[PDB]
Amino acid sequence: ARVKRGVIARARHKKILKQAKGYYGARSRVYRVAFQAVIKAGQYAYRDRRQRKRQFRQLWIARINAAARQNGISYSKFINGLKKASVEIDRKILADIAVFDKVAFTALVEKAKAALA
Amino acid sequence: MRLNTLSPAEGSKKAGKRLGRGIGSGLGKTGGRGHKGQKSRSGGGVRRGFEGGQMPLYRRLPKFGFTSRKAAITAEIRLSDLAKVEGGVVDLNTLKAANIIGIQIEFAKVILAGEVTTPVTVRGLRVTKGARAAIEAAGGKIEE
Amino acid sequence: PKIKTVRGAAKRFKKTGKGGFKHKHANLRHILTKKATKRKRHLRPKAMVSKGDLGLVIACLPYA
Amino acid sequence: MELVLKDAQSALTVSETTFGRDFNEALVHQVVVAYAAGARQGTRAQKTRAEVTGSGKKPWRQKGTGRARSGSIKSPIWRSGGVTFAARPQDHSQKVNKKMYRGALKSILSELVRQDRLIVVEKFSVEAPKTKLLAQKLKDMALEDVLIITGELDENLFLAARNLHKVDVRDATGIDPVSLIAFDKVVMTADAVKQVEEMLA
RNA sequence: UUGACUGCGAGCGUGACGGCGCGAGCAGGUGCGAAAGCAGGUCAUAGUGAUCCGGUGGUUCUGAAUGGAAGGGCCAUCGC
RNA sequence: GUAGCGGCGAGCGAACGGGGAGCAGCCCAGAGCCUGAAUCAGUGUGUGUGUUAGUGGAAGCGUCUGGAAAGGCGCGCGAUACAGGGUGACAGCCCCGUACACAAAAAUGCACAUGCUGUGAGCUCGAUGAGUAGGGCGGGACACGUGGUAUCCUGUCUGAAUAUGGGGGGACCAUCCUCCAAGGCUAAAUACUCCUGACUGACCGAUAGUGAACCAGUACCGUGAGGGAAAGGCGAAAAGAACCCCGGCGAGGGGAGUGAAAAAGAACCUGAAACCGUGUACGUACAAGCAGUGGGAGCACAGCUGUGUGACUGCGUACCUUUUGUAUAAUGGGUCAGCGACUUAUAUUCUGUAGCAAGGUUAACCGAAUAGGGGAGCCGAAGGGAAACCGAGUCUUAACU
Ligand SMILES: [K+]
Ligand SMILES: [K+]
Ligand SMILES: [K+]
Ligand SMILES: [K+]
Ligand SMILES: [K+]
Ligand SMILES: [K+]
Ligand SMILES: [K+]
Ligand SMILES: [K+]
Ligand SMILES: [K+]
Ligand SMILES: [K+]
Ligand SMILES: [K+]
Ligand SMILES: [K+]
Ligand SMILES: [K+]
Ligand SMILES: [K+]
Ligand SMILES: [K+]
Ligand SMILES: [K+]
Ligand SMILES: [K+]
Ligand SMILES: [K+]
Ligand SMILES: [Mg+2]
Ligand SMILES: [Mg+2]
Ligand SMILES: [Mg+2]
Ligand SMILES: [Mg+2]
Ligand SMILES: [Mg+2]
Ligand SMILES: [Mg+2]
Ligand SMILES: [Mg+2]
Ligand SMILES: [Mg+2]
Ligand SMILES: [Mg+2]
Ligand SMILES: [Mg+2]
Ligand SMILES: [Mg+2]
Ligand SMILES: [Mg+2]
Ligand SMILES: [Mg+2]
Ligand SMILES: [Mg+2]
Ligand SMILES: [Mg+2]
Ligand SMILES: [Mg+2]
Ligand SMILES: [Mg+2]
Ligand SMILES: [Mg+2]
Ligand SMILES: [Mg+2]
Ligand SMILES: [Mg+2]
Ligand SMILES: [Mg+2]
Ligand SMILES: [Mg+2]
Ligand SMILES: [Mg+2]
Ligand SMILES: [Mg+2]
Ligand SMILES: [Mg+2]
Ligand SMILES: [Mg+2]
Ligand SMILES: [Mg+2]
Ligand SMILES: [Mg+2]
Ligand SMILES: [Mg+2]
Ligand SMILES: [Mg+2]
Ligand SMILES: [Mg+2]
Ligand SMILES: [Mg+2]
Ligand SMILES: [Mg+2]
Ligand SMILES: [Mg+2]
Ligand SMILES: [Mg+2]
Ligand SMILES: [Mg+2]
Ligand SMILES: [Mg+2]
Ligand SMILES: [Mg+2]
Ligand SMILES: [Mg+2]
Repeated sequence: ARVKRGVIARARHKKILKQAKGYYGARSRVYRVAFQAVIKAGQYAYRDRRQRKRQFRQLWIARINAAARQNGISYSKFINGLKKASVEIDRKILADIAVFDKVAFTALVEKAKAALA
Repeated sequence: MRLNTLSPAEGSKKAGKRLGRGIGSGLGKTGGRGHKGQKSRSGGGVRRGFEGGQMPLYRRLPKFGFTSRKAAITAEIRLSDLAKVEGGVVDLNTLKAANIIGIQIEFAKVILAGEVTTPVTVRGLRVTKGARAAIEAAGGKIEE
Repeated sequence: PKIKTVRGAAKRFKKTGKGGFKHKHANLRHILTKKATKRKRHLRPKAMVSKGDLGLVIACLPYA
Repeated sequence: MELVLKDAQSALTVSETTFGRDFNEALVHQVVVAYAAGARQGTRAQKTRAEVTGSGKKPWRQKGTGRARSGSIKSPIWRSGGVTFAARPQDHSQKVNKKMYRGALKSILSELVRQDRLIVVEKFSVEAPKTKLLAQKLKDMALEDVLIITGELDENLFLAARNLHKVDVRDATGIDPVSLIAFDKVVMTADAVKQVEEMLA
């Protein structure tokens, strides 16, 4: 029962090379190189699902800080004020409101200031 | 019941280990041999008894005893075997015919093992004290 | 082919009922005058092979 | 236990141990596999590095050439080299305990009866050794793929069945586990049933 | 004066193992002591070497047709 | 894998006895008798029966698809033949076969029958293997390494008795049992396959399988012995491309034509990958690093989503191996494709599973039998003791609390 490997080996190589589309030079052409590239791409993607949550929160905070300071209060005091006021809106939404509805954002700032006053 | 509806019992057929077929298998690369040394090598491994050069156990202990030739031609008969002979006369030859003792056995002892219900005449064999009691209790007799 | 007994081991070990092995003690061949009688008397009877050693003995005596 | 005849519409008393036992799939499986293993011829080989034709000359010196070290043109690593673990002719036959063989047969026969695949008849014969006759007879009985087990191997019946690929004609002594399962229907003559009983006690 | 005893030993210590160590008490026979008792070497911890082969003495074992014997075993002990 | 042998190490490893296959006994060391008688042999002739060429050998049409039918569908027929091969696709019925039945002028094998020649059986009376057995010395073979070591062989030196005798029974002696050396022949069961025929394969399918599917032990290499490749596939059929055109009366190409198909056109089935191009979209000439990943505009495009691209930006030093530890400036890899490493046999132990169960199971072999026979054996149901031996006990001890 001799088994030839061609058909199965071809399929496996092709699967890796399809995942390496768009990569530079040997990385999209040559199986040895592409296999390493696709593994590394997978490792980064795993890491980056975690980092993505950090990068967005960091962005929301920076934006909230800008808008809060336009309304005469720092991020740190603003968040403290909202907590004392029992407002439970999250940073994603605050950052959204800071950009799109500045009047509503000012209302939140006033709410926060009152809770500190 | 068709040739393509028969199945082995669950657990009866375990797949063998296949070494050196990749990471996922759990037996890839070194194939369960670990790293380097004599035991990792093809044909590697030390002989039976070898303890690294320390005098092996079977050499640091003394030989003892001798082998009896008489023991080889001596057998023991259970009470349970007395019923398996033909005629109800247990002698050396009837025990052989009944495949109880080997062809080259010259001496045989009946021992207290199992039970004897029927009466049997034991002739020519040695019989233990306990076996003598059992045979006589069952109505048998022991001839010397 | 059939496994071969280590013939030297078969002259030193004998299998007992529960499947252990008995052996004779070392240190009673000679230089006996200097040894205490108590020491010698305790070396006379056969002893059982220890747990650590059984594996080795069993390997040597496949037909024991 | 009674087996209803087809032609005579009588009854036939048979052993319940033989024809009425439970189906032991694991047992039957082992015996069927063993039977197929027994059919294997096992005739093949390849050449090891010892058997490939060529000299024992070292292709190039151990050191200095910048090449991987080589010992033999016949190494299994090389094109045209030996097969690492070259096959030899093998015997694939397995032992089947006598009692497991008989146990399997009883399971199979009992299962045929439960599935109404066993048909008992008083007689089964053809006048002349003519395939046409046997073909007609089976068409009358609404049979097609059938194993026919007679007591005495009728030579006429044997010759009439030779060219019918779906039909097989055995004597009671020559029944085998795989055949019993392989065919859609099994027709046994009353005589054969008696013989099979005696054969399986 | 010969307990530097003979047969044993509940139990325990210490070793990977081979081993090494402590031990009341039991049987036999002994010494000392009026007796209770004590004694299986020495205040204790070094003073040593496995197995194989061989030697010497003993032995209610074995003894290659049988009776013996040789040789083997077992117990004691020795040698390089 | 026992008894043994064995730096009692590594290892080596019987026999007795049992079950089977097969079976067969004879002659010379010598004359008489018998007579050419058993018997085989040689050489003829017969009769069967092989082999070496051969002969006959059943039964199908319609319609649909297709380049082509043997395919689909419908309705038939043969089968002691549905093994197999071929035929424009995968055919019981088109062809060659197959089952089955027949066949030899000539040569020849084998088995029987029978002429002839040679052959001496049978009976009687004898005879009964000497530089031999044995021994000393040195070696060797026996499972046995000289050991307490029997038996066998003999290079060397010796040397019996001879049936009232002699050999062997594992030192040796006695007794008993058993056999008769120093002369020879002998079928079968057993071993093997350069070679011939037939058939078979959970054997390979062109880097496999023979080194060799092919004009291969060739080309080629070597003074020589010797070493030793690569290399298969157009199509059903050559119908293998008339003729025209560019070109050097080229190569190569474009038409035409053939064909089901010529991106089947001979560098010919399929026709992957590396590698190299042409075209289109998007990006890219102020920009620093494993080249991705997360975020992300813009542009192009197809139905707000999809697809391609990816300015800018967070994070981010390949893989394997070896190591206390490797981005390591330690190892290995130019890339792709193909191949390339825990197997097989037997024994042994444990686990799972199945059968049977104080039993379980057969080996060789017989059997046409994967059946059935075959229980020779093996393992288990009893141990203790070095052993004799005793035995649910036994050993130790004078004896055990
Ligand atoms: K596993
Ligand atoms: K392992
Ligand atoms: K080749
Ligand atoms: K048939
Ligand atoms: K048709
Ligand atoms: K086709
Ligand atoms: K055909
Ligand atoms: K001589
Ligand atoms: K070659
Ligand atoms: K083509
Ligand atoms: K980036
Ligand atoms: K490496
Ligand atoms: K290193
Ligand atoms: K280096
Ligand atoms: K290769
Ligand atoms: K196993
Ligand atoms: K099992
Ligand atoms: K006891
Ligand atoms: Mg294949
Ligand atoms: Mg692991
Ligand atoms: Mg390694
Ligand atoms: Mg290491
Ligand atoms: Mg290791
Ligand atoms: Mg090696
Ligand atoms: Mg040393
Ligand atoms: Mg027997
Ligand atoms: Mg001693
Ligand atoms: Mg050489
Ligand atoms: Mg090859
Ligand atoms: Mg059988
Ligand atoms: Mg003192
Ligand atoms: Mg004797
Ligand atoms: Mg003798
Ligand atoms: Mg025809
Ligand atoms: Mg075609
Ligand atoms: Mg002689
Ligand atoms: Mg001589
Ligand atoms: Mg001699
Ligand atoms: Mg000599
Ligand atoms: Mg002699
Ligand atoms: Mg190919
Ligand atoms: Mg080839
Ligand atoms: Mg041209
Ligand atoms: Mg077509
Ligand atoms: Mg084709
Ligand atoms: Mg092509
Ligand atoms: Mg391509
Ligand atoms: Mg720029
Ligand atoms: Mg740069
Ligand atoms: Mg970075
Ligand atoms: Mg280092
Ligand atoms: Mg690092
Ligand atoms: Mg560098
Ligand atoms: Mg490096
Ligand atoms: Mg290195
Ligand atoms: Mg390199
Ligand atoms: Mg016993």
